[PDB]
Amino acid sequence: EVNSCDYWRHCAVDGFLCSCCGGTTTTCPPGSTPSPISWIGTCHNPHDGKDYLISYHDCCGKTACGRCQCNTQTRERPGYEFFLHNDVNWCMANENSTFHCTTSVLVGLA
Amino acid sequence: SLNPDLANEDEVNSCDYWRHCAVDGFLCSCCGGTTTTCPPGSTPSPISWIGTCHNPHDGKDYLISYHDCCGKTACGRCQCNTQTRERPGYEFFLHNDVNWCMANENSTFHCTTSVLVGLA
Amino acid sequence: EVLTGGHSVSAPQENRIYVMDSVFMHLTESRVHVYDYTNGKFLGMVPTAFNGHVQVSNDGKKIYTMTTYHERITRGKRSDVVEVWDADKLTFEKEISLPPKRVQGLNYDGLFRQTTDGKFIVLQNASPATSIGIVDVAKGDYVEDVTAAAGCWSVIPQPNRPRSFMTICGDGGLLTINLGEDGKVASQSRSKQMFSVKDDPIFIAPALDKDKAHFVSYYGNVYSADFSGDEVKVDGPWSLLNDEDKAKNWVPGGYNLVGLHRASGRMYVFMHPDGKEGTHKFPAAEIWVMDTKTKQRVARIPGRDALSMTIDQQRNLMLTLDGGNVNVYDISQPEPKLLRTIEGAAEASLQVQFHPVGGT
Amino acid sequence: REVLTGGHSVSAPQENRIYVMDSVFMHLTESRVHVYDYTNGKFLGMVPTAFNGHVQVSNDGKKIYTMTTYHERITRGKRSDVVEVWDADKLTFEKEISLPPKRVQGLNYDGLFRQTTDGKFIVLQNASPATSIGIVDVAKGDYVEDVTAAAGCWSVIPQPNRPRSFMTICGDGGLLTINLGEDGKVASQSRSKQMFSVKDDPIFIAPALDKDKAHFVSYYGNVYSADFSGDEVKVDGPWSLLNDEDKAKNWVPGGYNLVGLHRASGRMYVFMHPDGKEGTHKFPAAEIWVMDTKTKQRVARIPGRDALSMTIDQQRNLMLTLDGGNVNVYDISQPEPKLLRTIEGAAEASLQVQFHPVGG
Ligand SMILES: *[NH2+]CCc1ccccc1
Ligand SMILES: *[NH2+]CCc1ccccc1
Repeated sequence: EVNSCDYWRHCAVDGFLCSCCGGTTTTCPPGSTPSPISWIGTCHNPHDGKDYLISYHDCCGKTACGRCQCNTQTRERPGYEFFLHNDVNWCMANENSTFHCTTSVLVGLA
Repeated sequence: SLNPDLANEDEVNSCDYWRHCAVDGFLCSCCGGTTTTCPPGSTPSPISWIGTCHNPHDGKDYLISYHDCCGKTACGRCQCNTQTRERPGYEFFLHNDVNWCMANENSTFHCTTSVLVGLA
Repeated sequence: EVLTGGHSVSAPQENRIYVMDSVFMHLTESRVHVYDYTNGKFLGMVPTAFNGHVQVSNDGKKIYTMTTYHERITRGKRSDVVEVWDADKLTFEKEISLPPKRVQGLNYDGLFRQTTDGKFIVLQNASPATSIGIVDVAKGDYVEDVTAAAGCWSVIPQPNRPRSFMTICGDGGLLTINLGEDGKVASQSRSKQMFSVKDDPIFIAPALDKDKAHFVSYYGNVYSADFSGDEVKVDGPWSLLNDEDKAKNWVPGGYNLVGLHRASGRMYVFMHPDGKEGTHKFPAAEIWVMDTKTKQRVARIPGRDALSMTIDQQRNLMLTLDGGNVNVYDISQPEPKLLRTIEGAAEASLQVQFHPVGGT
Repeated sequence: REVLTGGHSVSAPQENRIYVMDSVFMHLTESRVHVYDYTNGKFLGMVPTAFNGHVQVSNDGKKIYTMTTYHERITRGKRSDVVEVWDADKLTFEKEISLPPKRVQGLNYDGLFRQTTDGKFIVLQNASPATSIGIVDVAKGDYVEDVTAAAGCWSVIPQPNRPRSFMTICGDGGLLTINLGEDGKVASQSRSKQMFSVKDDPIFIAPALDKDKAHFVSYYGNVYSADFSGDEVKVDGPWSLLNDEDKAKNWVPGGYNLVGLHRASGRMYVFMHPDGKEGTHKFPAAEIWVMDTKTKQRVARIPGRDALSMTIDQQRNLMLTLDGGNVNVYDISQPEPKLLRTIEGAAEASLQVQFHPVGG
């Protein structure tokens, strides 16, 4: 269920799900580095009916994972609202900017 | 039969074209070059694997030099993996599982071709 | 026979198009594929490393790329660069060093542009703080950051001025920057608010005329910025949609999703039905053709799941691109006519561009 | 709240891990090793290997070694050929070892990148295009020897019954044995008598390797052997894999890493296809044949699933096969292999899969 693009948390993921790449939803695959910056989504939880803020951190410094590619765009906005925008590499500020996979980190209720 | 530039492109761009009989890679004639010209901005290899191919049109055997073009990333088009008379690395210059761009200024493999040398 | 190099592209410049293949699956080996649009022939390519961007010089002589290298790809020192390539030989000529913050992202036109006079390349930076970088092409130098554009995004050149451009800002207005002959900011101005960022966000892709630009919104509205005079005058919204359109929830979607045929004033836009939150990047069910003067739709044709387009003013053509295949349309009349499809032009491209012809 | 963390180790035990070397030939500058759990098909992680990487795991199971080529600007600039040492559990880079710029660039046959039985030295094939064998001292992180005696030979076959000995196949159809000293420099060497006719019955380079002997198959379905139970290698053959019925349908071997030996039983595994003729030596397997090397007779045959390469795990009695993209897991504890599972989409273009070592 977590490895599907329809999983409720993944509502603004543009990239490969880290949970398909040897990591988990909140852990980078071995040898890839978390981004200190991310785009943010607001996603609806179909179980408790509540909306939650999700931080879409990338894992960086390894070449593309290639598995579980998602391109979901719920509440995504262009680069003039930069931290809601997912057509940029949120690995951009890492020591190595190569994009590996994307995580879906639960921050809290909206 | 001996002049690919005069033939139908679809014929020369095919892996069953008679002179492509030990090609491992992307045919340069599908990559913006021709059978005997590297695509723009890619460099011929000074070395190659070699071998003979039979020409069914004129019934003769010909020596072919399988040069690569180098220094650009993979062309990706018209991939062939034909192995007529190809031999392992202990007969090194008949071997096509190595990158014949290996001694170029930039060894990145772009495409391959089949240069007619003469009668076998 | 003897294998030779040093050859030029086989078809003339006026036949050429540039398909920017991100190769997202292997994004470190992105490249530009050069095709002949008249017959679908592959003509050559330019390698562009990690997430390349590409444009052609306004004078048609050179190809400009923007990319990122590291000493060992996935580790080691970062080098962000503009490269200058010869258009006919598809050979590398010059590297221009950038600060290590060039935008890494999908290939929207407005991230990597040039002034109308072609003297400066104008590019988007993100560190993730945003600024606009200016490169002096002749000198081969990075001039400096336009930090006034912090909080804004993308570059819309003004085709009626030699070295002016606009950017879309978080306040829903446009910032205009005018460069001096050295590439530094000579003056700037901010428009009034054009669109509501919260209530009617626009797509960044302009439908660009000589002295104005049109933009479409997530909800099918149209906005404009007229820069014929001293200051940018903004207007909108007007709707792309009639009652029947609204009833089926038709909205735009795509990436480089609009174009303008300047001579006629026709605007081309990718659209799809059953619009709702999250559908703004859906492939086109249709292409709509709007008369921007009368504000009416004058044609609608099948979208072929296209996501990006580009227009050639000089030959009256439109290209569309679905990620892998390029469709060639004749747009000399209100209804576009499909000429051919070039299959397999890319593995993952959201941008195609013509080789410039004319344009002075 | 949640926090994204790094620094994690591979989630499955070493004993579950396999290494699929993905050349990604379509984009060969972004080759990589994919790490999988063979017990359930789960993807565990990966190691980037730039242009045409090669890979092996240290005999002690603690480290992954890669061999690759970089350039300063990928398609231009200075070349660096390297061996890298990576941690096996963290899949992190630890050390680069500089090589002379002549490491073999080619498809991933096992014998191009090997190590001594004691694990102290990496033994790699060079081609400039003149051939030699390079020796890397793992502890010192240095290239320490260049075996020019191996000119005109190809590939490395370690001797499992000696600490720092290996053989290579030479253009005379014999084998050159190299015994390294504890410094990694050649301590002694010997040359066998001719084993096979290079012209009349070429062998595949891939050994079916026992503790004290190696078997090789030929283009025409014959088997040759090299016995290294003593200091001088004794060579023999051919015997045919084929009976009369087999000959009537022109069965021959085909593939890349196409053979394997189960040491406890003496069973040799070979990919075979019918209708063999000149040019079919790299055809996918129609069948896998299981040969009793003691009796020199086939004992079983099963569907080949279009496989090209294989590897054997002695201690768990497993065989993996690989068709370029998918990995099949077989139990070979009994003479008939039993298919346990297929891992689909393990690679885009792989001709090599390897188990994590458990022997030490
Ligand atoms: N989370 C976004 C992944 C991405 C990487 C590179 C470019 C665009 C997007
Ligand atoms: N003709 C070249 C074949 C080849 C290229 C690169 C790598 C392996 C093989």
